[PDB]
Formats: sequence, structure tokens, C-alpha cells
Amino acid sequence: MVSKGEELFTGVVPILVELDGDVNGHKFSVSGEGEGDATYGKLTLKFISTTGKLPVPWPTLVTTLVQCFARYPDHMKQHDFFKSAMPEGYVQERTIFFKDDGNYKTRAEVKFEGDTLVNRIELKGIDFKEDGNILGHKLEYNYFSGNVYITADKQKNGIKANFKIRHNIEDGGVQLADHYQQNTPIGDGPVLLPDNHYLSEQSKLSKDPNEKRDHMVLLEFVTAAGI
Repeated sequence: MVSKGEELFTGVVPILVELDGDVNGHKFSVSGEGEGDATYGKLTLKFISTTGKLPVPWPTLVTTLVQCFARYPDHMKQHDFFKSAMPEGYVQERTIFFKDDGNYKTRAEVKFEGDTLVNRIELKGIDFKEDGNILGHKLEYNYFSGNVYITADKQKNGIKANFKIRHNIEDGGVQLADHYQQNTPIGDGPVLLPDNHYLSEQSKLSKDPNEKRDHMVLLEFVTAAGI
């Protein structure tokens, strides 16, 4: 049968993202709007800095800026924690360790507000290098992929995940970003606790030619695999 949270994602859902960040005392705010179609694993969003030029590269914020839009194959739908937590939602937390640089710590609440799926985020970055790849804006702006390895956290009625993102540098090298993640339900309601699996994620970054604010247009595909 079709579960409580799964039915909320059968069509196109509007998305609203709000992020408050502070990286080495540079405060910034990002708003995002778009839509998600979990049937296809497809997200289309436009993010805007509401605080002027970002102090960190847009590609470093992509993983932080709604895994409930994953396309789960029919034969894995009993392993979709993210939709099962809806509409009450879940808390997502990460540490993102930038190799030879600082870290981001993030806390996000993902939940429905009426028909709109909302992602509300707090991001704290510390110990970054002034002339590093991040504060120095040395990362390329184009495309990256990731394989998110998800396991159950029975103890917390939730999940954990870890994955590496390789951000291309302007010189031709790579900035590694090592991600550690935990998700816990907001509700006291039951959730689906998964077997080991991965989400295959692809992120295409672009610009709106008519937009003068600092911004990122994002097309994202997210597909569950490995069962």
C-alpha cells in the first residue's frame, strides 16, 4: 500500500529554502524557491543571497541547500525515511570537513508548511583559511555528483549518512568536502528505517542572465540505489 508521507510527493511540490550562515564571522542569508518532482527525482531551484556577495563559494552550499525529493525505486519504497517523516518533518544535521581547511556545521528543519516543502537551515563555519579555496573563492562553478551512503540509526529512530564531494579548483585540482550526516524525525510518529543504500545525486549550477543579485540556479537529480 502507499504510506502516509509518500502520497504528499506524487506530483510537483513547491519548495522554499531559507539559510542563515556565519563563516569565520562573515554573516550571510540565502533564500531559495523552486519545485520538486519525487517521481523523477528532479529539483529545480533558484537561490539568492539577501546579504550581498556570499563569503563562500555557491558550490560549497549545494549539499546544505530536501532529500525527501529522492526518486526511490518501487522495490526500495519501504526504505524511504525522508518521505515517511512527513508532513511533521525531520531535523538534518551535518559536519562538512573541508580537507586542509575549516568545517561547516549545519542544522536544518525540513517540513511542510501547507502545500510548500520548507527547508530552514542554520550554518556555522569555523577555522577557515583567509587565502584557502573557500574564503578565497577558488572553486569552479559547473557540475558535481555525489553518492550519499545511508544507514539506519535505530538508536535515534533516524538515519546517518557519509559521503565525499570533490569540488574542482580553478587550478585543476580538487577540494575534498567530507560529509557526516544525521536525520531524526520531528514527529513522535513512526518512520521507515532503511537498509544500507545510497542516493546518487547530480547537481548542475547555472546563472540567471537577468539577475544582478549574487545567486545560483540549480538543477538536481537524486535517485536511490543499491538494493
